[PDB]
Amino acid sequence: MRECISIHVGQAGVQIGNACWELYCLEHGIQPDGQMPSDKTIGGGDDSFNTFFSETGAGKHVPRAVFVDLEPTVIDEVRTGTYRQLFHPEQLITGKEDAANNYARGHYTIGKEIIDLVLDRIRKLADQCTGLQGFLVFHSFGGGTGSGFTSLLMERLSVDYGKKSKLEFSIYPAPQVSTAVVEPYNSILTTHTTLEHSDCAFMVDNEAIYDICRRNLDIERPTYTNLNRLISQIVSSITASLRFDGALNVDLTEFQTNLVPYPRIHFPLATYAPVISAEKAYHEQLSVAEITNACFEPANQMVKCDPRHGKYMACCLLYRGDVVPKDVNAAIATIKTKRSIQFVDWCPTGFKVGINYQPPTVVPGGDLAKVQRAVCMLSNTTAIAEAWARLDHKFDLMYAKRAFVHWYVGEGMEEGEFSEAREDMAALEKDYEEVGVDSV
Amino acid sequence: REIVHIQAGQCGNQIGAKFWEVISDEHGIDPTGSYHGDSDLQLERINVYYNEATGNKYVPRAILVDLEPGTMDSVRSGPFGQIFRPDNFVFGQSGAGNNWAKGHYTEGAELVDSVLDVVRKESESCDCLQGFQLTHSLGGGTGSGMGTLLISKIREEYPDRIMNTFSVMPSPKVSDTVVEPYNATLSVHQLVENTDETYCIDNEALYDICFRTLKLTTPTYGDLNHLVSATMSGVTTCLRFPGQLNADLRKLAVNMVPFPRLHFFMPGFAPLTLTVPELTQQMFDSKNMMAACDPRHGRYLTVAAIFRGRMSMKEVDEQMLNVQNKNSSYFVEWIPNNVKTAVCDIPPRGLKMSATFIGNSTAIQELFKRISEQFTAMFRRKAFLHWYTGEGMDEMEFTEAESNMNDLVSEYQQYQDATA
Amino acid sequence: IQKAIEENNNFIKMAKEKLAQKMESNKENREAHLAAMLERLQEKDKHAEEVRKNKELKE
Ligand SMILES: C/C=C/[C@H](O)[C@H](C(=O)OC)[C@@H]1C\C=C/C=C/C=C/c2nc(co2)C(=O)O[C@H]([C@@H](C(=O)OC)[C@@H](O)/C=C/C)C\C=C/C=C/C=C/c2nc(co2)C(=O)O1
Ligand SMILES: Nc1nc2c(ncn2[C@@H]2O[C@H](COP(=O)(O)OP(=O)(O)OP(=O)(O)O)[C@@H](O)[C@H]2O)c(=O)[nH]1
Ligand SMILES: Nc1nc2c(ncn2[C@@H]2O[C@H](COP(=O)(O)OP(=O)(O)O)[C@@H](O)[C@H]2O)c(=O)[nH]1
Ligand SMILES: [Ca+2]
Ligand SMILES: [Mg+2]
Ligand SMILES: [Mg+2]
Repeated sequence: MRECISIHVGQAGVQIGNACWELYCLEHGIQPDGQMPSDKTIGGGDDSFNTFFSETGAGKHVPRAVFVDLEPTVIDEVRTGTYRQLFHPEQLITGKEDAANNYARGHYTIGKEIIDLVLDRIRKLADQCTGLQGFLVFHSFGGGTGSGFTSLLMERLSVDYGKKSKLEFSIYPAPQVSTAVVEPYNSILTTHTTLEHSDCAFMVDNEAIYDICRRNLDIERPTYTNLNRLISQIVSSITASLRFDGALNVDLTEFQTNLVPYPRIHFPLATYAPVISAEKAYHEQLSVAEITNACFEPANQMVKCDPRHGKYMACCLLYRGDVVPKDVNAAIATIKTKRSIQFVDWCPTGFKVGINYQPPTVVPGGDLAKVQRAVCMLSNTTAIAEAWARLDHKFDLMYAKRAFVHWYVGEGMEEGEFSEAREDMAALEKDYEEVGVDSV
Repeated sequence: REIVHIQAGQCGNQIGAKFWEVISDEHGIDPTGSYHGDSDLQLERINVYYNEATGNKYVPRAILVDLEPGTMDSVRSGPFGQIFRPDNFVFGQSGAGNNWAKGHYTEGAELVDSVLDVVRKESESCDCLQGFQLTHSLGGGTGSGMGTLLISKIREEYPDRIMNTFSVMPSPKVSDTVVEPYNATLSVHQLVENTDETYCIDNEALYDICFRTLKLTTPTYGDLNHLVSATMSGVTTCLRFPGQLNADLRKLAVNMVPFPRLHFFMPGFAPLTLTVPELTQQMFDSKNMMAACDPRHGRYLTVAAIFRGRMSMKEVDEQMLNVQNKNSSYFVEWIPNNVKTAVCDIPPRGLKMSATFIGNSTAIQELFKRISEQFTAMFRRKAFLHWYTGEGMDEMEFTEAESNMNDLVSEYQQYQDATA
Repeated sequence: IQKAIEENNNFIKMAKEKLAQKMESNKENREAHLAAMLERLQEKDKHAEEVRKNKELKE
């Protein structure tokens, strides 16, 4: 029970899905054919890994996932890849013509042709669940499918599943790997449209991941494969509480209660450590205190911003590996006295801690060293509004001259949707300012 | 994602033939349509320009058009003449005589329906039709007149498809025909309204490159086409090989066309006959532009850069950043990150590494001003208008084309003067 | 508990209605843009007929 369905939309969402499910299979000892020798209950089970994997009578462990893209190139590689036996053909849904980096085509012109089929396939997975908990939606902000189709899907899911929880893993655009000039447009449009349909969204700044791969792993020009394999570790740390169980394990929903003080303030900042190469991890062991202290170095964040210049509304530490509370408490106490950790006056300043004893895993032939203990910090800080600010400024520069707007109007959209979406972002920036002001 | 190629007129068929020779060599296709390559990257996106037939034959998805058979008869006798589909040859006999009215309203209007039949035949069998790319000149009659007629008629049956044109701009340094400023202005009047992206192949820039750079006393049309084929191969690299950026005609247009009328691109190529910094510097140099325009006399709206060969992508990223910082004044501030770069490992024939430049610069008005200057010199005295009114046109239509092209220049200047 | 049911139902209703409004307005706008595009092209054909007719009359 407590099943979670993952939906991977567009190239970014799909290619990150490949990294996450490969990593999941390695963590649970699942082979590319879906067989899991350690699973003695054939055909079914109530174990913790069953929240993400269903079981067939033949002992195959099948991801509770759907891959959707409006063109077949990316998903065809899954249909012929190493883990092709892992998914039933109906879980991999493809179109023919993509959205051409145009939100309108993803949400309307092209997307409306496949939205019913996608919902039907999602329904087939939900019907296999005894107690469905919610959805995990992986997508980019910049692409026309990741933005336009995801928004359409989130709207439809709210209708077909009420207020059942929906979490996002969103790829924030970066110029080093971006492929369209209109990505600021697609970003503001999809964020506005999904804001009321998402309960919690983890943004990933490609530039932040790009810099971490260059700085901490000595990769001259990181590729999507480099970025996705790092992203999968953060995703794994966040979902580990759902896929494993332990005494000191803390469910993600319990962190979610602390992370979302208001519905619109549901964008936690993720920070992961240690990200280190094998050459530098040799004969160097990073303790609990060292990886915890790295969580407060802005260079290790998934989104580029300065929490030192903001206020905390929540701080969560998700440890995995050889970690005991004694070491954690000592590391936190040392950090409180040597860091710029300012909370808003209406929030308790405690740190919520979870520990999953299952050690971190690495994909073979990867760049990340295999370490005995890792940590992901989920903090709610007003500083993440800087990510909205930078993106809103790019939007304002182009929209003041209506640059490229005809591509959206030609597909049926109106300027009113642009101004309406941008105004919602302005209110969101103002919302993050209000929550940081001291009380009367 | 299939593309339908169309070549019309003398210029269109000559540069179209060279284009198919170059990419067939790159993809390992022989004059018989057989594949004898050594890399699977040559076949991954072979369907964009080639149809597969019996015996693993690859037939170009090309349509050859002309109002006179001679130019097309030479194509069938050329190196890859037998690779083209014989039924895709659609030619007349009366000819155009460098008369835009004959190609657009009279003789071409009779032959246009027989061309459309070949378009529908090719387009019907497309799994997912991208659109159409046209090769022609604007200073003739068939390519300028019937070529713009075909664009309108094709857009009527495929309004949701991309229309791309490789347009050759007339230059007195290459052709002495005097009615070319008329044919060019009338064509530009049509291209502004019915094409999504147009590569400006300026013969004046081709001549100046062959003469000044390549040191050619008397540049032949074969010399100019050597630059055209190399340019056409570069601007289509992102379409013909597995790539992330501008992989199809619509995604290219979305990144390159901020305003629908401003879709006239400035091509560039390097080297013209070497390190990555040098390639990047020459690529943004006015002497390497296939349009006779100085980019430092205007501002870039959008730019697409394609590097080919084995090189350091880290170095390419550093140099492309370096040229944008040292020349920030020539990039509009109100379009952030308007320069996109792609890298293809497969270099062109006979080169270790190359670079192709696709720019949407407000300085392209220098090219439209030159034609406008040559146009008004003849139109203010109503010279040679009987060749057009005799076919049914009126002076009003000539004035509309004049004003519409003058409006295009005013709009290019408008966004050049715009500030953040 | 009745209030919680009503609020969840009203949220589903508003979302369902908001979306059908957008998808219909988008369909009408796109069709109108295409209809205008074709109408202009169809006026070029009418002009081409007048041009060929104008040539027939001169002779
Ligand atoms: C008699 C002159 C003798 C001279 O001492 C001398 C020469 O000849 O001995 C060697 C030079 C030779 C140097 C250069 C040549 C230049 C050619 C220019 C050219 N321009 C057109 C055609 O040639 C054109 O534009 O003609 C159109 C037709 C066409 O284009 O089809 C061929 C028609 O169909 C298209 C209608 C839209 C009708 C419309 C207008 C024609 C204007 C005439 C120009 C002209 N200049 C010379 C000779 O004629 C000249 O200066 O010649
Ligand atoms: N981290 C990461 N980002 C990616 C990946 N693939 C694409 N992106 C980013 O996603 C954005 C482009 O959106 P895409 O997902 O490629 O486009 P799409 O969702 O397929 O939508 P369309 O192709 O336009 O129909 C850019 O900002 C890319 O940098 C990936 O594998 N990993
Ligand atoms: N670059 C290039 N330009 C050409 C070629 N042939 C003709 N032109 C140009 O095309 C213009 C004349 O148009 P043309 O194609 O010959 O007339 P058409 O047969 O009616 O299309 C002149 O300005 C020439 O400079 C060629 O092979 N290469
Ligand atoms: Ca089991
Ligand atoms: Mg895509
Ligand atoms: Mg000629």
